[PDB]
Amino acid sequence: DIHTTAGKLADLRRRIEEATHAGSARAVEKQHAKGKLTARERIDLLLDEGSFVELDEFARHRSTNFGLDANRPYGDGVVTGYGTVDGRPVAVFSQDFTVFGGALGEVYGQKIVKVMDFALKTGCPVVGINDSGGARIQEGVASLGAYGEIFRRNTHASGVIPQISLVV
Amino acid sequence: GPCAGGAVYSPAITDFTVMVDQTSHMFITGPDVIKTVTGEDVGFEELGGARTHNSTSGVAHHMAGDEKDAVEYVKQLLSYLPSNNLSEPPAFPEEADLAVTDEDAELDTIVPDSANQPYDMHSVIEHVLDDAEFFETQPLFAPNILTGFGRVEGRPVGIVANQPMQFAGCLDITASEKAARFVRTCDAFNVPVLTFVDVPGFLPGVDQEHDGIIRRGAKLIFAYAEATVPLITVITRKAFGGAYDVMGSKHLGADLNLAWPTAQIAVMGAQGAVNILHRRTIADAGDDAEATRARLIQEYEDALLNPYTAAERGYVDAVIMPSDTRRHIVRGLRQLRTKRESLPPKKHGNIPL
Amino acid sequence: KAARFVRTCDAFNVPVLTFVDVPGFLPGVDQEHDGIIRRGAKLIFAYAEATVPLITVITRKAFGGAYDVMGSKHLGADLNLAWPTAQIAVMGAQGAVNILHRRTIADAGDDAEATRARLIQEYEDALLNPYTAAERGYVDAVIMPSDTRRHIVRGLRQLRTKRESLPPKKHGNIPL
Amino acid sequence: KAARFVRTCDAFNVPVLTFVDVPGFLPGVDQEHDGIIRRGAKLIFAYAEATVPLITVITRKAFGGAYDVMGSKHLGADLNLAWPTAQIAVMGAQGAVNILHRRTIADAGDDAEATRARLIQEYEDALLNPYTAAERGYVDAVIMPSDTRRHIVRGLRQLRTKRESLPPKKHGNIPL
Repeated sequence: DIHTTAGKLADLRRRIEEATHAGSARAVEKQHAKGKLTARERIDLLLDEGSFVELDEFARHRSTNFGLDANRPYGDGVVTGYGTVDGRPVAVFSQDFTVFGGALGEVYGQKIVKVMDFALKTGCPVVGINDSGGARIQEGVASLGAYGEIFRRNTHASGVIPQISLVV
Repeated sequence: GPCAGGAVYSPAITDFTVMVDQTSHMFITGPDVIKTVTGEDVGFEELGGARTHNSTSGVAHHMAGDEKDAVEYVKQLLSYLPSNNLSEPPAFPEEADLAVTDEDAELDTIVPDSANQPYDMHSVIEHVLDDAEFFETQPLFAPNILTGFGRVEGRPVGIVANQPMQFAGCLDITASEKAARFVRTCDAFNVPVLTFVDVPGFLPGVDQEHDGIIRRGAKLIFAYAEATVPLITVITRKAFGGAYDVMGSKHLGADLNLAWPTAQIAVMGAQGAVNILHRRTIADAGDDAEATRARLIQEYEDALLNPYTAAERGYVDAVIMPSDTRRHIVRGLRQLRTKRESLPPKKHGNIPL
Repeated sequence: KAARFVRTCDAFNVPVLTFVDVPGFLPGVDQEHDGIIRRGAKLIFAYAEATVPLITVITRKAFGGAYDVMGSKHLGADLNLAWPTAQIAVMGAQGAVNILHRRTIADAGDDAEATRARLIQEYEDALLNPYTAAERGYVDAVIMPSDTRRHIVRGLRQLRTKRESLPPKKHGNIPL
Repeated sequence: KAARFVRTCDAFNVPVLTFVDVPGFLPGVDQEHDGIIRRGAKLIFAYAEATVPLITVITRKAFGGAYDVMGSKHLGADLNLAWPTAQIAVMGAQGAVNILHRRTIADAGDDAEATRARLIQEYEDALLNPYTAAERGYVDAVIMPSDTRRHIVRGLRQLRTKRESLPPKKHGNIPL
């Protein structure tokens, strides 16, 4: 059912699958064709096995500009969370090119800010895996605000916690 | 033994007070003066015995059957705390096995289908703590909320959790002050705080307003917003209105906020919401005034009484399987234990009193 | 009511002047049950916590713990003044004699009463004043009621440069 | 040039006023090959790092990254003002619709062009202004140009007591 506890657990299992496969099957094919890996495969390579804990997995954008609200994929274009590398704490975000071409949006941006605040708060390195066609134009200035908030954090965290940019 | 007159204020300022049933008594004014002044007849025991101060006044944190037990209780209390605020609580590190066990699995079915049916929150708490050991404080006071200590991978943690079995787990004046002082205690002594949420809202009542729930209930939010120790919160089921903000919400500074599929995070109940949202709509067509109301209600709850709207905003960091709660707390505390945060410089705050 | 106010003044650097004429705490089962033990303790905490200048003037009564609570020097008050009419003692005359002279009153049961009436009179004339407190320095001076403004003005002039600090901590754990 | 100036002002406690009218970054293979990515970053770093009062006024053009770079609120600017003539948007109308309406324009190929022309017109009339930014609070106010001096004078009076700190570090690692 759905009004039952067991039903709610099954419903979540379904959302996980959808969230874990936000980009279409062909988009992933195109990505692999180019000789690139997916956002998640990249995290799997970097982090110690099973140490990854995803954040905002079910985040969705709040825009209605240019019918963009027709598609609100879970995660909103970027995979974020924490784990460990060689047993040491690391915060990470990985942009998903298969979703809206990886265009940075408001919620997409806040997800990154969250991973950055977590890293400054706990004192661990931040590894950013970049792969984005640019700003998500449909969102206008909201896209600009998100970038600015990231730049500010980059600056404040400068020389505090290591920041490594992986541009693939 | 006795603690009378102004002497009572010393233990009151201390962090924990443990009494022995029928041996100890605390009161500012004794029976004799109370009678020759108010004409009331009250005995020591009723006036301020161990049971009275552990379940009514809220001044004692434990009532023991004898002195040996009382001593054992303080030794325990001392084992979860550092020697001073300069260091982290004493720890005997031991890696945990994160493979999902049969006990972990029990959490997937602990929440009944009916939203009104209760379950024992003690079970949830024990399933995440080392050896399922939960050292409870103030058990007899404001039973609607649970406070106490435990260990996660050998490291002490404090717990704050609504108890569905008592007064439906509502928040009220007593539960607010009980938990508020406990939270500040853990924070002051560097003890991480884990909070589990299942709160329908605040206990309705003229008495709660007149007794000052406005300023008294505020102490709990202040406690949480002030805390700089790791804060991990798990919403198992209900989280409505202000009570949601109050129960270790991310908005107050909580570091990690998790919710079960069974969580219902919303401004208010479906009925009350539609009566306001669809007043005019429902008003139209007196003919069938009510099945449409019933329809709006069913629709409202199916759309908003879950944790997903909150998850879309990042209010909760993740919606998880109940069986994976122990996993999330273990791994969260590993990364959150290096948390460093400071408040604005001040001599001290001005928490409502 | 007072604890919060004192804490507000302290936090914002406002000196605190306190006037004392307190018989004790209100008797009643309801006060005990409603947590007088943990809620009245808030006032002593606020005063012991304060670092702003503190000047206290005892105009009349100051008995038992109430005396400690109302900005006594023991809590950290800087200047403590008492008028000639101040009565600083552990408890009322009748209560005290009934305990200290229990046997004396017992003996000579015949006309037991004007015997205690005398003890009470003698006790109040000997202890119900601010002079024993002044002997220990609990009050810095017993002053003429008319010289109160003068003392406060001159005290604040000196005390305004007061620099004190508590032990390092994230914050205190005031009873709630 | 500006990055060094901003850092100099901040280091010696001088408030910084910035007036914006930037179309974007100068296009050219040279700029890229010469490291505009790491060098243009210095200006954003200087602004994000400053703790002195920062007041910004957008008189006209503010597009894309350049908008973020010119003392934007997202970087920490305290007070952000915009004139009615301001144009705060991700990119120019032409390039935007060329991406947002690539299919709409394609369809009805016959007479494809006054369709994109209509869209361009609609796009600039709805977005190329400072009101979307104002709705989000990215600018604290859209003001009459004549009231700029008044806003800066009153802003500085309040902002001059600004106190803000950065995370402890030996120093930052600004791109060189």
